[PDB]
Amino acid sequence: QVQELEKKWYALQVEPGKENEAKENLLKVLELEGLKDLVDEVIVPAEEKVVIRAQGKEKYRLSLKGNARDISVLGKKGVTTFRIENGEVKVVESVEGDTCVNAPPISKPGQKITCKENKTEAKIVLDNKIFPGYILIKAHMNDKLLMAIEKTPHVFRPVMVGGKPVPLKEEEVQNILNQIKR
Repeated sequence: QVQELEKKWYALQVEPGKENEAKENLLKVLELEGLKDLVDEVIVPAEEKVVIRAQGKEKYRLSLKGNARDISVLGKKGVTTFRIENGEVKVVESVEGDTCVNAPPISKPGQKITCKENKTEAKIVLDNKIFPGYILIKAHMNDKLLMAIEKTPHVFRPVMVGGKPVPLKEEEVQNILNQIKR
């Protein structure tokens, strides 16, 4: 037991609706500012979902986590079937000429698979209904990290008392994470 220095959880107030962007911006800020060693985790307390569209129209909005589901939609030319399983999305089959059948599986918010020939698509998004305007970080808090957080594009500070970021116990994080699962 050496790097015993524990990182704690902190809640970051961020632009509502831009929580994923806030996370990706913070990740890049940490890289630039040389702060990655201080942070073990950055999580958006929101459920990951798969949005399936066909000809620019939403057909399904499903939980990314689940047993293993196939979904077929009618497109411009025919059927695209998408598979959602082990937290990934890929195409089983589509119309002739659709290269999306060989697209690597996607799993992170923002990613998408586009079947250009059939005009269907699967996109991974976050459902920020329960805890909008927040990301969570597990970190060693200090002055440089605090300041870097406040200068990250879609981030507006940690929850603080007297300028001191308020740590959340493991239990409370698990709790809110259990509310974005249930």
